[PDB]
Amino acid sequence: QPLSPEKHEEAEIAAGFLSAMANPKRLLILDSLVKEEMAVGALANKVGLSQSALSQHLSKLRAQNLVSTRRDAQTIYYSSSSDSVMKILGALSEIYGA
Amino acid sequence: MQPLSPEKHEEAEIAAGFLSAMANPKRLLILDSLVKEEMAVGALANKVGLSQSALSQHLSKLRAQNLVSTRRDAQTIYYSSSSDSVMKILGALSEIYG
Repeated sequence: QPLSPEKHEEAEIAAGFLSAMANPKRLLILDSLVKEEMAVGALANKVGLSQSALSQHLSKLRAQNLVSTRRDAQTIYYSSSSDSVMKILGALSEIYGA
Repeated sequence: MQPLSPEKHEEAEIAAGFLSAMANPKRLLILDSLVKEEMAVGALANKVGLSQSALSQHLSKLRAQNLVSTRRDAQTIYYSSSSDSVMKILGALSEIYG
Protein backbone atom coordinates (compact mmCIF):
# COMPACT_ATOMS: atom_id res chain seq x y z
CA GLN A 1 0.00 0.00 0.00
CA PRO A 2 1.52 3.33 -1.21
CA LEU A 3 1.46 6.53 0.86
CA SER A 4 -1.59 8.81 0.59
CA PRO A 5 -1.40 11.94 -1.63
CA GLU A 6 -1.82 14.00 1.55
CA LYS A 7 1.50 12.80 3.01
CA HIS A 8 3.04 13.43 -0.39
CA GLU A 9 1.86 17.03 -0.32
CA GLU A 10 2.91 17.42 3.33
CA ALA A 11 6.34 16.06 2.52
CA GLU A 12 6.52 18.72 -0.16
CA ILE A 13 5.68 21.52 2.30
CA ALA A 14 8.03 20.27 5.03
CA ALA A 15 10.82 19.81 2.48
CA GLY A 16 10.24 23.36 1.24
CA PHE A 17 10.75 24.71 4.75
CA LEU A 18 13.79 22.51 5.44
CA SER A 19 15.17 23.53 2.06
CA ALA A 20 14.98 27.12 3.23
CA MET A 21 17.04 26.11 6.25
CA ALA A 22 19.36 23.51 4.68
CA ASN A 23 22.09 25.97 3.73
CA PRO A 24 25.10 26.92 5.90
CA LYS A 25 24.92 30.64 5.14
CA ARG A 26 21.15 30.65 5.73
CA LEU A 27 21.70 28.74 8.96
CA LEU A 28 24.17 31.38 10.18
CA ILE A 29 21.77 34.12 9.08
CA LEU A 30 18.84 32.55 10.96
CA ASP A 31 20.99 32.05 14.06
CA SER A 32 21.99 35.69 14.03
CA LEU A 33 18.46 36.92 13.27
CA VAL A 34 17.03 34.79 16.06
CA LYS A 35 19.30 36.39 18.61
CA GLU A 36 19.28 40.00 17.36
CA GLU A 37 17.90 42.61 14.92
CA MET A 38 20.21 43.64 12.08
CA ALA A 39 20.28 46.04 9.19
CA VAL A 40 21.24 44.23 6.00
CA GLY A 41 24.86 45.48 6.10
CA ALA A 42 25.71 44.33 9.61
CA LEU A 43 24.04 41.02 8.81
CA ALA A 44 26.04 40.51 5.59
CA ASN A 45 28.96 41.19 7.89
CA LYS A 46 28.37 38.78 10.73
CA VAL A 47 27.75 35.91 8.32
CA GLY A 48 30.69 37.09 6.22
CA LEU A 49 29.16 37.33 2.76
CA SER A 50 28.33 40.04 0.22
CA GLN A 51 24.96 41.82 -0.10
CA SER A 52 23.96 40.69 -3.62
CA ALA A 53 24.18 37.41 -1.87
CA LEU A 54 22.68 38.39 1.46
CA SER A 55 19.69 39.63 -0.52
CA GLN A 56 19.87 36.11 -2.10
CA HIS A 57 19.24 34.33 1.12
CA LEU A 58 16.87 36.85 2.62
CA SER A 59 14.65 36.36 -0.40
CA LYS A 60 14.51 32.58 -0.06
CA LEU A 61 13.93 32.93 3.70
CA ARG A 62 11.10 35.41 3.10
CA ALA A 63 9.61 32.95 0.62
CA GLN A 64 9.20 30.47 3.49
CA ASN A 65 7.89 33.21 5.80
CA LEU A 66 10.82 32.74 8.17
CA VAL A 67 11.78 36.37 8.75
CA SER A 68 10.12 39.58 9.87
CA THR A 69 11.09 43.11 8.88
CA ARG A 70 10.78 46.57 10.34
CA ARG A 71 11.55 49.85 8.59
CA ASP A 72 13.28 52.90 10.11
CA ALA A 73 13.45 55.61 7.44
CA GLN A 74 14.85 53.64 4.48
CA THR A 75 16.75 51.17 6.63
CA ILE A 76 15.34 47.68 6.88
CA TYR A 77 15.93 45.67 10.04
CA TYR A 78 15.51 41.91 9.79
CA SER A 79 14.69 39.49 12.59
CA SER A 80 13.24 36.03 13.05
CA SER A 81 10.59 35.07 15.56
CA SER A 82 9.71 31.89 13.64
CA ASP A 83 8.56 29.04 15.88
CA SER A 84 9.54 26.58 13.12
CA VAL A 85 13.08 27.93 12.80
CA MET A 86 13.44 27.88 16.56
CA LYS A 87 12.32 24.26 16.79
CA ILE A 88 14.77 23.16 14.10
CA LEU A 89 17.60 25.16 15.71
CA GLY A 90 16.64 23.46 18.97
CA ALA A 91 16.91 20.06 17.32
CA LEU A 92 20.30 20.89 15.79
CA SER A 93 21.38 22.33 19.12
CA GLU A 94 20.63 18.98 20.74
CA ILE A 95 22.24 16.97 17.93
CA TYR A 96 25.50 18.94 17.82
CA GLY A 97 25.60 20.66 21.21
CA ALA A 98 24.85 24.26 22.19
CA MET B 1 31.35 43.90 15.58
CA GLN B 2 33.04 40.50 15.34
CA PRO B 3 32.04 38.41 12.32
CA LEU B 4 31.26 34.79 13.14
CA SER B 5 34.22 32.53 13.94
CA PRO B 6 35.50 30.00 11.40
CA GLU B 7 34.37 27.20 13.72
CA LYS B 8 30.74 28.36 13.63
CA HIS B 9 31.03 28.33 9.84
CA GLU B 10 32.26 24.74 9.88
CA GLU B 11 29.50 23.70 12.29
CA ALA B 12 27.00 25.38 9.99
CA GLU B 13 28.45 23.44 7.08
CA ILE B 14 28.01 20.10 8.85
CA ALA B 15 24.50 20.89 10.12
CA ALA B 16 23.46 22.08 6.67
CA GLY B 17 24.89 18.89 5.15
CA PHE B 18 22.66 16.81 7.41
CA LEU B 19 19.56 18.94 6.79
CA SER B 20 20.29 18.72 3.07
CA ALA B 21 20.16 14.95 3.30
CA MET B 22 16.72 15.43 4.82
CA ALA B 23 15.51 18.44 2.79
CA ASN B 24 13.78 16.45 0.04
CA PRO B 25 10.13 15.31 -0.01
CA LYS B 26 10.98 11.82 -1.22
CA ARG B 27 13.74 11.46 1.35
CA LEU B 28 11.33 12.63 4.05
CA LEU B 29 8.84 9.93 3.04
CA ILE B 30 11.63 7.36 2.89
CA LEU B 31 13.01 8.24 6.33
CA ASP B 32 9.50 8.40 7.79
CA SER B 33 8.84 4.87 6.49
CA LEU B 34 12.25 3.49 7.54
CA VAL B 35 11.88 4.84 11.08
CA LYS B 36 12.02 2.30 12.44
CA GLU B 37 10.94 -0.51 10.08
CA GLU B 38 12.98 -2.73 7.96
CA MET B 39 11.97 -2.57 4.34
CA ALA B 40 13.39 -4.19 1.22
CA VAL B 41 14.23 -1.90 -1.69
CA GLY B 42 11.23 -3.05 -3.74
CA ALA B 43 8.61 -2.57 -1.03
CA LEU B 44 10.15 0.79 -0.13
CA ALA B 45 10.10 1.91 -3.75
CA ASN B 46 6.43 0.94 -3.91
CA LYS B 47 5.59 2.69 -0.65
CA VAL B 48 7.32 5.94 -1.54
CA GLY B 49 6.18 5.73 -5.16
CA LEU B 50 9.60 5.57 -6.79
CA SER B 51 11.45 3.48 -9.34
CA GLN B 52 14.62 1.68 -8.29
CA SER B 53 16.77 4.39 -9.93
CA ALA B 54 15.54 7.35 -7.87
CA LEU B 55 15.31 5.21 -4.74
CA SER B 56 18.91 4.07 -5.25
CA GLN B 57 19.91 7.74 -5.64
CA HIS B 58 18.05 8.84 -2.54
CA LEU B 59 19.33 5.93 -0.44
CA SER B 60 22.87 6.73 -1.53
CA LYS B 61 22.45 10.32 -0.39
CA LEU B 62 20.96 9.11 2.90
CA ARG B 63 23.91 6.80 3.49
CA ALA B 64 26.34 9.64 2.80
CA GLN B 65 24.99 11.46 5.87
CA ASN B 66 24.95 8.21 7.87
CA LEU B 67 21.17 8.32 8.28
CA VAL B 68 20.23 4.71 7.48
CA SER B 69 21.26 1.23 8.59
CA THR B 70 21.14 -2.00 6.60
CA ARG B 71 20.97 -5.72 7.21
CA ARG B 72 21.43 -8.43 4.63
CA ASP B 73 19.46 -11.65 4.44
CA ALA B 74 20.65 -13.84 1.58
CA GLN B 75 19.41 -12.14 -1.57
CA THR B 76 17.74 -9.20 0.14
CA ILE B 77 19.01 -5.96 1.65
CA TYR B 78 16.70 -4.61 4.36
CA TYR B 79 16.82 -0.90 5.10
CA SER B 80 15.99 0.90 8.34
CA SER B 81 16.73 4.14 10.17
CA SER B 82 17.70 4.31 13.82
CA SER B 83 19.23 7.77 13.46
CA ASP B 84 18.80 9.91 16.57
CA SER B 85 19.25 13.00 14.38
CA VAL B 86 16.58 11.97 11.90
CA MET B 87 14.21 11.27 14.78
CA LYS B 88 14.79 14.69 16.35
CA ILE B 89 14.12 16.47 13.06
CA LEU B 90 11.03 14.34 12.39
CA GLY B 91 9.85 15.13 15.91
CA ALA B 92 10.26 18.84 15.28
CA LEU B 93 8.44 18.59 11.94
CA SER B 94 5.65 16.62 13.61
CA GLU B 95 5.22 19.42 16.14
CA ILE B 96 5.44 22.16 13.48
CA TYR B 97 2.92 20.62 11.10
CA GLY B 98 0.85 18.30 13.27
